[PDB]
Amino acid sequence: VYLDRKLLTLEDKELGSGNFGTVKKGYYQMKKVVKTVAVKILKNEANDPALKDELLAEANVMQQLDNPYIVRMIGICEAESWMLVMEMAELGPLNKYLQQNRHVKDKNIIELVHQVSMGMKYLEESNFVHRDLAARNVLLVTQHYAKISDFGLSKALRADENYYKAGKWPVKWYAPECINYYKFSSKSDVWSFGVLMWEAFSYGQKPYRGMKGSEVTAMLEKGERMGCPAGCPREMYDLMNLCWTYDVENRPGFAAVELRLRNYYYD
Ligand SMILES: CCN(c1nc(Nc2ccc3c(c2)S(=O)(=O)NC3)ncc1Cl)c1cccc2[nH]ncc12
Repeated sequence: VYLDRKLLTLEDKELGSGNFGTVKKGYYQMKKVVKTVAVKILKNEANDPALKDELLAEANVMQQLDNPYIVRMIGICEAESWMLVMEMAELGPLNKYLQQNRHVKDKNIIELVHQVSMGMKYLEESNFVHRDLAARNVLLVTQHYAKISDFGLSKALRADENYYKAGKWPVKWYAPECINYYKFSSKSDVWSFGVLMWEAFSYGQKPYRGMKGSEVTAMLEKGERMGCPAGCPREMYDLMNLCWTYDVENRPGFAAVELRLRNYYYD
């Protein structure tokens, strides 16, 4: 059952845009309470069957997910255009936020990255691969509550496989097996989580700055890794390097990553 357009009220201003169209803030009337939403709306009244299918694929993934650290889907609305209606994370992308708020304490960053690791542990348990895990796709509900978003490239793994075999190619967040063998697993998301961690402790600065993708691949194959960000605890940089374990077999999964962040945050 789809959403009722009559119960959706949108703001005029668009929060963001892309090839797909626009993202606007709106409100959806639930059984009694009104709920603030972020709405992804397709361009040219959903003319392109590619964009249409991709929006429907994303919603299919969101329907199966239920976790406090993953954005919830309210539903799909077929109206003047096709619309994907999500809970609103009011403060927006983690990278943009930290770029605007460089006073945020290391302890607050660990908190947020831990929350991300909890959501990813859930996703790994559920056998989904995110495939675009990065600071720009982490949204803040409050300065102390992060949620994972943008499941546009995500894949539900088959019951008999541990990986998915593959336009958009975010090479700077991709593990060596993704680039060399096109294999995407939860261990690959673990590598991306390492880069996300670096981004967060770098206050939303871009990774591997000034480097082309080919240059990053070459750097990593030499055993070189990005350095420790200014003021980042060594324990957290060490975890980053563990996430960037070249050999996927020996790289930690999210259970081990979340456990390390948990123990550092509380102890
Ligand atoms: C990031 C946009 N986004 C969400 N945006 C927000 N809030 C938000 C707040 C501030 C700003 C933005 C978004 S922005 O980056 O467009 N401009 C500043 N909350 C939840 C979702 Cl899920 C989405 C809404 C609906 C479907 C979606 N698929 N992938 C992402 C996404």
